[PDB]
Amino acid sequence: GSAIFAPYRTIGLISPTGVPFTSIPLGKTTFQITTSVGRALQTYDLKRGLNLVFVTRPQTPSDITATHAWKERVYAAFGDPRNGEPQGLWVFQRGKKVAELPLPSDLDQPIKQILIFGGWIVACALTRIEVWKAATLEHYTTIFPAASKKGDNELTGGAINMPTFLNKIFVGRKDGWVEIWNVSTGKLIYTLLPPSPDCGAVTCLQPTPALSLLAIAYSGGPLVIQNVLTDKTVLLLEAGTDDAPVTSISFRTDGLGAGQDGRKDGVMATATSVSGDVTFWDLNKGGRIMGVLRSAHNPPSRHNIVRGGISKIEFLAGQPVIVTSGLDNSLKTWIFDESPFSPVPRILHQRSGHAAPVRCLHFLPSDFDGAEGGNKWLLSGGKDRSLWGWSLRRDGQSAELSQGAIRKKARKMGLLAGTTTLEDLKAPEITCIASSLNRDGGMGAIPGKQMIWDKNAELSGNTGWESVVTAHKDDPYARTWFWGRRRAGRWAFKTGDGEPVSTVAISSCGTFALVGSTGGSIDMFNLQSGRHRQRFPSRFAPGTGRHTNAVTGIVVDPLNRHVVSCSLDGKVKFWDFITGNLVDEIDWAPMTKIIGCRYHPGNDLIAFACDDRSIRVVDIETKNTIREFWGCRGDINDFCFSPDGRWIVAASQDSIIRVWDLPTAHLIDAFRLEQPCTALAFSHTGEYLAGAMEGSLGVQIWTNRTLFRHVPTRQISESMMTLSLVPRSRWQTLLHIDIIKARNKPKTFTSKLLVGGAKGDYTDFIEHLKALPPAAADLELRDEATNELLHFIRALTSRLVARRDYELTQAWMTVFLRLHFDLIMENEELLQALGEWREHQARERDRLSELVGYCGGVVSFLRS
Amino acid sequence: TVQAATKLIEQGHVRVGVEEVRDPAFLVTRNMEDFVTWTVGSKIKQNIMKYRDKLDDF
Amino acid sequence: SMIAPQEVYAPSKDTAEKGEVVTKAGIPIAKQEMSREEKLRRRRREKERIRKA
Amino acid sequence: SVQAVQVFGKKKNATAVARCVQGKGLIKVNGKPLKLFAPEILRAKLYEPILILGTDKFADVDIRIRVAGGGHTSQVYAVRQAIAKSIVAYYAKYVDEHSKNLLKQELIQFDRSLLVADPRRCEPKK
Amino acid sequence: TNFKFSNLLGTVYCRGNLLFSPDGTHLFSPVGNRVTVFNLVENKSYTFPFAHRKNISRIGLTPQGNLLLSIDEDGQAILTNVPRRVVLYHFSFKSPVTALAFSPSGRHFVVGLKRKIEVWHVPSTPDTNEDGDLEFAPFVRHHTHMQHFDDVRHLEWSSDSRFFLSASKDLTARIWSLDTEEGFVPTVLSGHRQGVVGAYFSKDQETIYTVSKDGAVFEWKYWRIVNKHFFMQNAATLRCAAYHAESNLLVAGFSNGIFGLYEMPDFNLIHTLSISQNEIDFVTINKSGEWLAFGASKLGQLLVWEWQSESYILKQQGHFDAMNSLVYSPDGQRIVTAADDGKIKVWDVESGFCIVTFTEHTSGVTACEFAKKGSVLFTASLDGSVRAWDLIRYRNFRTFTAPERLSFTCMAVDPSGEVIAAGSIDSFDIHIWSVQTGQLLDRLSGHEGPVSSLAFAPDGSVLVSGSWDRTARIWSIFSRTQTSEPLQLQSDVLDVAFRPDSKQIAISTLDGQLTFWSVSEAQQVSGVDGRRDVSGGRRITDRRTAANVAGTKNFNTIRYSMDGTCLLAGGNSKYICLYSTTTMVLLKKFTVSVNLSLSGTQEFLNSKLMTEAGPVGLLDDQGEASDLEDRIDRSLPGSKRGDPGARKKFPEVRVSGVAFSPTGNSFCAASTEGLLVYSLDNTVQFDPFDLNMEITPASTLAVLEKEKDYLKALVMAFRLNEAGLITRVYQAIPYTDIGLVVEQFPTVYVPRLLRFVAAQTEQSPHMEFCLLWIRALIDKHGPWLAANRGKVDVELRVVARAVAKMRDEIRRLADENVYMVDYLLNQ
RNA sequence: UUGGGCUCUGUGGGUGCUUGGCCGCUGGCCAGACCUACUUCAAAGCCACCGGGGGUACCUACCGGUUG
Repeated sequence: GSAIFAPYRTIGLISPTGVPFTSIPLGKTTFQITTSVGRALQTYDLKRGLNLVFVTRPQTPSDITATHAWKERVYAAFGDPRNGEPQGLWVFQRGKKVAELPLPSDLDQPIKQILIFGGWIVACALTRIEVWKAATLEHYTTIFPAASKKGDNELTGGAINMPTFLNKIFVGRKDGWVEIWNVSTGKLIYTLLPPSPDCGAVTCLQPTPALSLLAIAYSGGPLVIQNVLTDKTVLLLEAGTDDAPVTSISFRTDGLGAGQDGRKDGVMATATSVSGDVTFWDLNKGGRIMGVLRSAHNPPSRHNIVRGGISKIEFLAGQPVIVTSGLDNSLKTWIFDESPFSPVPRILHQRSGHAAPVRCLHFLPSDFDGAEGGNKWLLSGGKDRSLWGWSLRRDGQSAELSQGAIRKKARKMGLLAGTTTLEDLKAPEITCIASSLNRDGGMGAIPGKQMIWDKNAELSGNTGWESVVTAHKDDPYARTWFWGRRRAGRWAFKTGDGEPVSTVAISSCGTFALVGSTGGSIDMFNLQSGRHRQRFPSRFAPGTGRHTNAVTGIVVDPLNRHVVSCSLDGKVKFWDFITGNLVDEIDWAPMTKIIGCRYHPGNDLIAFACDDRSIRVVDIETKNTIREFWGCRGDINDFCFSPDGRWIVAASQDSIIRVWDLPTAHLIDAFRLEQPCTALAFSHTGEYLAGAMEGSLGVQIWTNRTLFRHVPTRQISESMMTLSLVPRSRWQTLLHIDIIKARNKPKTFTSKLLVGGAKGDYTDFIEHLKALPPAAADLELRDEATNELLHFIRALTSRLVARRDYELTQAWMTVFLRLHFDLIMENEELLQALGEWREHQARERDRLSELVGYCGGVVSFLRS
Repeated sequence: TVQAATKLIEQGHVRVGVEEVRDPAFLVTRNMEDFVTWTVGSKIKQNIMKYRDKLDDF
Repeated sequence: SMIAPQEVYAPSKDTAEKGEVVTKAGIPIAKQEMSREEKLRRRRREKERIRKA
Repeated sequence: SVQAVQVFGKKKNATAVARCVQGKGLIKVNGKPLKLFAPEILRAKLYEPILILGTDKFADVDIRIRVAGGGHTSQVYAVRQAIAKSIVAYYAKYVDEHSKNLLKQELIQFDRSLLVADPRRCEPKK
Repeated sequence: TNFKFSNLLGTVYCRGNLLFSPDGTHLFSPVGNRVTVFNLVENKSYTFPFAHRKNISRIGLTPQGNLLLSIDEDGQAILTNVPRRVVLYHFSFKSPVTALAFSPSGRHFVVGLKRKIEVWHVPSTPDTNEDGDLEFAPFVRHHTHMQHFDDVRHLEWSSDSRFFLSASKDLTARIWSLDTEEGFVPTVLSGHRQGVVGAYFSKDQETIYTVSKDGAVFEWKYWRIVNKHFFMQNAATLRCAAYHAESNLLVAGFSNGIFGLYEMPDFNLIHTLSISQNEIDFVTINKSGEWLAFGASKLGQLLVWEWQSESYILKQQGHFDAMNSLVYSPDGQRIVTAADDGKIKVWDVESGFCIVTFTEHTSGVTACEFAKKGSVLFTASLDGSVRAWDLIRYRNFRTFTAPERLSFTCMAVDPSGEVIAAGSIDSFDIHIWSVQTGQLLDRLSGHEGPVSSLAFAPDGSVLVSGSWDRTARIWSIFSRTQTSEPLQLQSDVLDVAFRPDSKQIAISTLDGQLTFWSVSEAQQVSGVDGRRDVSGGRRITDRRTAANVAGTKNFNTIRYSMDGTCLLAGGNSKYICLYSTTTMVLLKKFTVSVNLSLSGTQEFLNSKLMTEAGPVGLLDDQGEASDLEDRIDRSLPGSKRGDPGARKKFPEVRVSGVAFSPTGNSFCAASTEGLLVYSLDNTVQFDPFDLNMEITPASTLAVLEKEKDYLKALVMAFRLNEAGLITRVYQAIPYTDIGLVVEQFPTVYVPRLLRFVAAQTEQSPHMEFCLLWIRALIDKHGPWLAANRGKVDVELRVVARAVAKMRDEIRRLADENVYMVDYLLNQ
């Protein structure tokens, strides 16, 4: 795998898959909603918003194909054996795995229906049903349906349980048949035949709130709702289109809702995989229709990139509220109010993400120091033409930056009930985004309501203005944004040439936006007033410095001295900020086409993505190309400085992410994913990358191992008189342990100097006195060559010639001369050692005193 | 009145000395009864200079 | 928090029990050494201090 | 709902008001235009904020100055102080805050008496 | 230029449990936001990188002392890596955490919530697993049980980590497992009188000790009680107790500042003494059993106590009131700070302790300053007095005061410290004393308001007064004409700071605007309007919004840096504001506090707080307290500046004074929640100087080992600016070739080299090597340094710092040794 | 752009880092179940916020008692 980075969580993502959610009731006060990430699950509360409770770990090997949240455990099934990947049925609790489940050896089919009832866990793959006993997680049997024409054995309605029907399971085939199976003993006990034999594939089936009745739901259109022990039809409806049958069907168990005022039960809900519109049925007399939520979720649009559709309807049981989950990465929930009687609800909650891949990423800069700053706010501009400000610290505090009352214009136009559609009613898709908040004043920036994208200044200059300037796909307008207000800003800017915007920058003083056309010119728009202030050039040559083709990168020196521009057609160009004239250019004309640009302030480093698949790094004041990194086989999709200024991380077109060191100037790491990564962004701590991969509608976050452990790799792959080391607070306490003891009051080991004097090596003893605590060192330091004093003076003389601890030599010697002066003043066996010690002490002392007298007196002179 | 002055010093228009006082129980001593006036960007003070027809937006 | 030398010992009249006298230089100079002129000058100096104080 | 700024200026006794509003370039001093007030030899001192700041800063505003008191010289200093404070104040409240700071830098790098009037007290020497 | 966060300093302790390392030599002390460790056997402190949202409630540690779990109030959890000081996991218990005990086997930890007892598996870390990273939700939970009745004050494990035991707040203790034993039923330790503050095991796990709040300590056997025994105490209740089971001893700290110390197989008093006048909050006890640690939460009052050699190894305290000033010694190694507590105390930058506390003022100390010399600490206070402290003898020369009684709020001493200026609010003249005489030299005129910032020039020719007559003033004293020169300003002058070359001065004025003035020809050169740059918005008791409060939109204090390029500026707000002088641009801005038991932190304070009475953090809940001195509100109505009463819930966020370090790369904020040092971080961020394509560490070491050209390798390694490479080539070239390199070395890398060899002199064990470097550099580069002398004035003074902490630290010892041995050899 | 604008009101999310609803909680329940047991040993003391001056008959507190 990878060397530096490691998968943490894929963020920006609630419900992509056609694997439906699962509801469970917690107690009497919350329900819990479990969706599939892909190769993870997530649970959400109801009452606490749709806030995230868990996200399932470990990431399962394949993608998840089924789910069911029984009593406290969340069961998951994953893997398509027909195409490669391993299958499995893992069993989770509290977000972590607590069991597996033994699949049969004879199994080759992806597994679609997990269903727990009785004492049984029952899963339905594609043409067989494997049933485990749930009290011991132990495999019981495998039910094989009959076959007539090699299509009738297929099991597409799923399987289901009735409440009061004992050990039985009801399956819906690709023929019209629904079969009744005693799953405890395996036998096909009864089979029931469709009404209207022209309509003959069971697409969806559901129990009723009445006993012994089902809503079985055929591909030709009819909903049939039946007794299943009289085998007699109770109602027949024509709900599906032949081009668009019912795929979701869900009764309400509230006990009211029907009868044109709302006092009787019998409210049905249905939806279809072909449309994002849910249809409600009064069920009493003959079951009239009563209304339809049109574009509850997005429609599956031919020749559009968004991924609408629906996946599941569920009435939250016993309650007036109904969760529906689309395929457009959105789970929403709707409420039948009772004060008027609307047969079409309003939203109570909604959570959603990108219904399309993510095209640009940006981590928002530091809330100036700390206070949830540096890293928490991602900012993704996707291909569903909308920003999102994602949050790392909690997923429930994430939302779109709004471009207006767009669903008001979409329902107010005919554009929601089936010119353009809703994503086409938003802005274009976003090429790049540039932010600098020091003029983001919080929630209240301009505290009224302002016109969006217009094409005051006392209240601006006291409270804030727009944060994020943004360049879009094919428009000449750099549109601006308020970060703290989560809102489209009151400005949009043209370029000067009229050609669409190529690259947009904002100065880090937060006042100037600075836009760059694909035709060459550069404009500068003050964000407070929203006014054109400087053109590059103004009106070397003073007026002539103009670019040719698209300015693919521009960034400002953060002291507002120079702005550096960077076109594709040739060269990089050095502009004066306060004048607009042109100072110096670095010229790479006959070779290069710089497609992208990054900047590190405080390091003054600008990294260029030359179209030779290279990254040429230049220092903005040195103006010499400090490096280049040749490592890419596809073109550079994205590239980004690490916040330290050490690393460059480039996601290439060949689906390899690489990372080069800047001091070492070598590839530290390089690794290969499953998909080409389109977008990259670091944090401003070093803790996270994010990457948007071509195909998934979320980004994924990589933690950084070079913080949390020592990853040591540097592999260029392809595929005199010295002191001691003892603290001054260890020997100066030896010097002054007369008074440190006094202000602190309220109101073989002795043979080491002997053996070390037997040998001519005292370094074991010196290796003790360098390592004893100072009370024990003043304690332990406190005839005929078995004395300790001559061994000590000889030891410090040996250390004075060996030159290894000078401060400890003078330290031990001065405490020795203070507390052993009597026996050495009277005794005579050691005054040779004080003579020789005095001589060598006079040598090293006189030399060192000449040194520091010159240094102290002449440095302390040169200061005057 | 004391109700109007109390409301003004809980909305924070006053200062005693250099600090914007927002406590209605702030005991004022005899020489600090000279260094008490309106705070810097005060709408009340613009109403006073505006009444007196001598304001200045500078 | 220790003490200055001029607060440990400073030479003065209370510190000298002499026929000499500790001067303002800090140095004891004895009267028996002192001639007519120097005892005369110390009389006129101390009387200068009386006419000031 | 108009873009109006009132501004004063001072000297010894000459006080001058100037109202600066959203206009089209004119400066009128006591009804008569600015190039007609203050007898000829001091109109350069009238013009000093204009040809520091550039007329392009002034082509969107109207400055109306009333001057009272003082002699001729003190009325000139009161006028030019009212001009400079008028445009700094209008750019304070209506156009962006950066341009105010740039105008204050130009006027202060020339002479601070265009913005802050320093009246003379006396010196009772010690 | 690029300042990150160095140590918090100036508070040893705040609310919270404190802990030892298992080595016994590190003390883990919670300050408000953060945790400071200080290395105690070799005194050197450090604060962690993280910062909680509220005050620290608790800290736990792994037995292998590598993993630290801190808790802020309402259960806001962290766990960080102490050997590599990085922050690792975030977590949130949902209740507030009132007990926390990490397992002795490093495997589980029990947390005691407000009644809940949840035992959790400790997360495996990337230091533990082989090829492993951060997981997502790493904390898994082993059990939870809520079969208690009230709060759970304490949690104590076994020694073998199979039982743990809970000290209630109701009345009882409870003994509990981790897995089901076969002869064990989980059971309840019966009635005390008030409620148990501890319940500790022995080594032999038969008798269980339990320590209540009303003094009583019981011994239980198998399950009845073998002997209950109280002890007397007059007017106090038992509020903490720690029990070392290996050495069989129980400490017990009380409400009246006293702790008792009892050897307990049988009840037997070792010792007892009193350390505070206020209650003892937290007791921890060393793994050895030899050091006891006591935290008294009302004042600062952290102390460590050797229980057999009865002695304070530590007794430290912060400020219990707001600070008012800090400065640095001209060495740069100690910062002094004064407060409204009355004390002026002297803090060491390293080691994180106060080296002196001067208590000879009363009633709040306003100002604080040094001379050029760094010997004398001139300070000023509302007592009415300027005390001139002798800092080598730790006692004051001379306390000056005014003839009529004043209360001085501002203070400035001449650089050749023989002239004192002070200034007050009561009078509005400015008083000048003479140090080498002792009298009052003058009082000076001119101002129509209380002079509110005084500053002498670092030349010492010009005094500058800034007063509430919206004016400043050049006071030219020292010549024969004691003349003035006023500076008519726009608003009330808040501050005055000098350029370290005396040619330019900056004033803060009450608009929020800074302006810059020539001093020789008095004339404004520049100015910032910083009103929007400083707005740390919406304290509580603001019914106005965050960006409309005038009162957080002005700078109290400004300084220049030692180069003379950037200014610090700061006010009654949350942002410290770092400007420049030549281009006037805001360079950098720092959020002081992330805290939320402070007040002025969140601009846009959220509406979940505002109940139908008002802010929920404004309801006086002091009657919700079980202790009498907690319940009694002995405050005075309407007191802003220092009162003994001090309800003091949610203090605001000010900076009370910033100052630059005299050596480079550091930064001080005297804020409310401590004394923050910011430092120019240099060990992570790559930053070259003028670098080419070839220049790698393989190229520097290539011309170091293959073809040894020491000048090209030295300028090469400078030219990368990497400390490992400049250390490698520095300790690679020889002391014969030093004079060759410096004799032919480029002139424009010289002060970088002077700062480097100054740091290597003060830190590396290479005396004669580095002193040969300094000798060669000043010998060759003499006329350059003397000619410039202001461009290099910080580089010459970090060197003079190094060659005088060498001249005084070891040559007193060399002289005393050579003349001592000369005597003993003379006999 | 096949209507627009002000104002007011409501609901949901957000305005601090994401570990479940409830209980008699190492277990159980979310459709509840069982309901009334079991018992050898009352308690250790101290402390505990009324504004200033003043009165003291009766009550109360405390101190010293007095018989019966």
